[PDB]
Amino acid sequence: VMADYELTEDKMQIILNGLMVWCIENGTSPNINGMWVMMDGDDQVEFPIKPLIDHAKPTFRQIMAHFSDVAEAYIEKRNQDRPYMPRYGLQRNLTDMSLARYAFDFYEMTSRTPIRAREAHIQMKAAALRGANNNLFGLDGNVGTTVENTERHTT
Amino acid sequence: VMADYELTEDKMQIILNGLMVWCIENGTSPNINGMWVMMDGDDQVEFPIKPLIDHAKPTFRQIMAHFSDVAEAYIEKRNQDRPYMPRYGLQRNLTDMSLARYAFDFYEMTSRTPIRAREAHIQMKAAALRGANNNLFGLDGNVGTTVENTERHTT
Amino acid sequence: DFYEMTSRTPIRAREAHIQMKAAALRGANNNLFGLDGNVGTTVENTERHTT
Amino acid sequence: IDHAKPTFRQIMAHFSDVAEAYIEKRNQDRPYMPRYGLQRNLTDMSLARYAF
Amino acid sequence: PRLKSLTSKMRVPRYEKRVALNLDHLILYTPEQTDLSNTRSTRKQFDTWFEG
RNA sequence: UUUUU
RNA sequence: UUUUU
RNA sequence: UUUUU
RNA sequence: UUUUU
RNA sequence: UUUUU
Repeated sequence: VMADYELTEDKMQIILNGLMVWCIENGTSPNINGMWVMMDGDDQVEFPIKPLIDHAKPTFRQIMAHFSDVAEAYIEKRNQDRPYMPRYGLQRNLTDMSLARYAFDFYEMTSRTPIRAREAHIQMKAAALRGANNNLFGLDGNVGTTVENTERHTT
Repeated sequence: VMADYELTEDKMQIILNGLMVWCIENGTSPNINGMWVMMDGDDQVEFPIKPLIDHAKPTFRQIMAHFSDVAEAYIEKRNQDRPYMPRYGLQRNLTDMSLARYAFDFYEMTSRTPIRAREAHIQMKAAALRGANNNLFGLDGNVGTTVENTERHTT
Repeated sequence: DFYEMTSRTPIRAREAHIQMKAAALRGANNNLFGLDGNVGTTVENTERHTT
Repeated sequence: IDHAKPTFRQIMAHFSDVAEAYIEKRNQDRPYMPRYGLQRNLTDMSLARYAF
Repeated sequence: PRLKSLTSKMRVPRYEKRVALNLDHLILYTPEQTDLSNTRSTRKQFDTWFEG
């Protein structure tokens, strides 16, 4: 990224802090297009997508698995002020306003964590999947519906 | 080309930048005639074709395979503004407005790229072909329907 | 026909919204492609007629 | 090519594990995949090991 | 903090090394799509019909 | 490898 | 055994 | 993400 | 392990 | 803790 956006600065600190949020409120997959944006007061200075994705060797979740507790405390605060809930449950119909803590697309389970919420995490994980298959292969390139003739036309 | 159009300039930078576009919006084959053109405001200063084709040793795709990511970001921007889609799918009936990214006539697959769009790329590649054959030879030149007589007429 | 769910909203009506959403759909498929343009049922002959 | 009695694969069958470790390293750095699957549509980034 | 779409470190062709060919002043070029095609004819032809 | 108007 | 561009 | 006449 | 838009 | 029309 440092080669891409040409900062020569640790402002990328602030940038990636931005990327946390659009990463949160919406899905996580290579199958993304459009843009994203954050704000500065009332402004909406936009930003692109792709090279933050085409330039990691494992996937996007496998890199963002770090940024766990920061957004955790984030939602703790701004939920303590007001009844925020994220997107990912509102499509999947959570019930408890308390259990916003783990309505993420991504997380890493650890041995410091409660019992109850695990159930919703895993059930709502797998059941939120369906239908899409491993379905390995697409189709091959060598597509000659016929063989070369290897002859000659003459009068 | 530098011998042809006699610039003594890196304006050919801008020219070839033009050639990107007419190269994009339409097919790529030796079987081309007519002209092409770009604009300057509201003007339509035209330009010819052939010597950009008769003067490369492998084919035209095999040279334009470079210019990949430039037009990629191009369409990213001007699609982000407005619902552009190119030609090549509109003849082949794409469905998703998002997947304009790879409705080209040409591209080089790489190991930084998604899974999904590959399917449409290859399927719509080969199925967009049909009927035209390897069909090597045309016909030969030595066409004497008869043999010389090698005689004489006399009274 | 349309709405955006938010975190200020009740529990009950969500059920009817989503059930009546998806069940009001049926049958219509993703069904990507139509058909292609290059439709030559034959190949050019590339010959000549003479007497 | 014109100077081996059996074919080219039948000689290059030696050089197996060297390029194997090669791709192990330079894949471990970065998400390389070779050509031969990208024409044939592999799926797993892990399974570059045998897209020869 | 703001920036632009196009870049310079991108992988791009090169006549010689220092040269970058797709000159990055092309921010402003988006005429009508159909207006550029071959499926529509040219303005000159459109004139000469209208005059003939 | 070629062959996508 | 050959035949994988 | 799309697909609700 | 992947697959959660 | 929620769930009392």
